Amino acid sequence: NVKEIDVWAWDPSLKQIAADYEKKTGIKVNLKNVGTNTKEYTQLDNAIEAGSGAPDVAQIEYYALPQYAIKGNLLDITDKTSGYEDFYNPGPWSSVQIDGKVYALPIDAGPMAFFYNKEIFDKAGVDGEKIKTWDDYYEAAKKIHALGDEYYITSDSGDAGFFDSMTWLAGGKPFQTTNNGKDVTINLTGDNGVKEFEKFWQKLLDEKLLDTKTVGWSEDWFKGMQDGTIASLLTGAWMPGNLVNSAPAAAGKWRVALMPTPNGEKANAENGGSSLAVLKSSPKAQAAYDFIEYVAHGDGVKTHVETGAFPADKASLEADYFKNATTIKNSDGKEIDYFGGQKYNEVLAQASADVLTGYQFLPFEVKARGVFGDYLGKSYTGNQPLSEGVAAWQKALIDYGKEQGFTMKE
Ligand SMILES: OC[C@H]1O[C@@H](OC[C@H]2O[C@@H](O)[C@H](O)[C@@H](O)[C@H]2O)[C@H](O)[C@@H](O)[C@H]1O
Repeated sequence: NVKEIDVWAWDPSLKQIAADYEKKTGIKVNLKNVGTNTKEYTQLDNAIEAGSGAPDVAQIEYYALPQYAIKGNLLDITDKTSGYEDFYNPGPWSSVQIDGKVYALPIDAGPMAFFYNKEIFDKAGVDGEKIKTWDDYYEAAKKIHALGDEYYITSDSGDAGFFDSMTWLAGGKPFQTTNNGKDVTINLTGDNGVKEFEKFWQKLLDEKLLDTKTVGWSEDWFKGMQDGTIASLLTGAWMPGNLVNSAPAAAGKWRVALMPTPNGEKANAENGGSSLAVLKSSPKAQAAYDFIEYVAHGDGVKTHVETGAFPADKASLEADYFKNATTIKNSDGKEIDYFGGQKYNEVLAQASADVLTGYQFLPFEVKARGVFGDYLGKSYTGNQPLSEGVAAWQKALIDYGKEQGFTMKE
């Protein structure tokens, strides 16, 4: 009797894929973007608490899945997924499993890449294809800002996910969980990758080379990408779909290169990457699962790549529509040549191959990333050393873990 489901998600391809699902099945998909990352999670937490108003399906990033799964908020879908290890790439598949059970299906992955506005870089005297090391990026940042006081190599108003990703990139692993999830060590204040990232970003902050006012996912963020005042992004491989749909005016001016690394070594991290989960509260579990399967495993997979997301599955990596992609279909189906003809998935596939293994999320990343700004904000809007904020963040996370029943060590 189910003729409609409710979905919360911000991935820009989901509107098209949901419309395609409606055409195929006759099931109405009531899709809402209720906020990006932590803004969505606040709303999901509120609906979970209230016992009412949750969607049947939500977009939940890999880093957030442990907290939701451990608390019993996601439906165990293990019995639907027999052959899925063979379908999905290993990182995404590992990330949807908590304590032996599958709680979501991967929909995209976020190996990082350096997206840059070639027009702005060239005008500033920077070769965006020659940014191999973090020092190269620092030197580029000075040249970009020399264009004028409003021009910055990128923006960072104080984002936890970026901090965590750059720690990973630099070889760090400040979070460890063992013993079926009961024993957690946090050593942000000692981890060498954290230290290396802090030293790098602290210099750019100190020299006022970053836009610390613009908040990610706001309109001014996309305006900056259009007008050149946010000249580049060190971010996940999902960015193309967002550039195409939300920064269309700069189409043709941007390019993709591999992430710069601390010393030019081959290394990468992931930033973001998402799954779709059925909420445990859903009275429409079968229809919710059927929708997720279409998006994440069936014909939605190809649509997702063609509309600018990076795949979570093995076959897409070998598919012609991935490897030989140049133009990206926007939300209206029009082919947009955002990267000026670049075979951008040649770079993104290499970016994925370069990701360092072994990194782990905390079992409470929704909490951890939600409070990052409480401890670190003054490092981005003020003079507080990053290292001081990180120490205060670690103490808060240890205390929270203990209060929630984890055995916490440093
Ligand atoms: O296409 C949208 C993608 O959105 C990503 O989520 C946003 C991203 O924001 C960053 O500022 C942050 O550092 C990072 O941790 C993420 O929260 C999703 O991760 C991605 O899968 C796409 O849906």
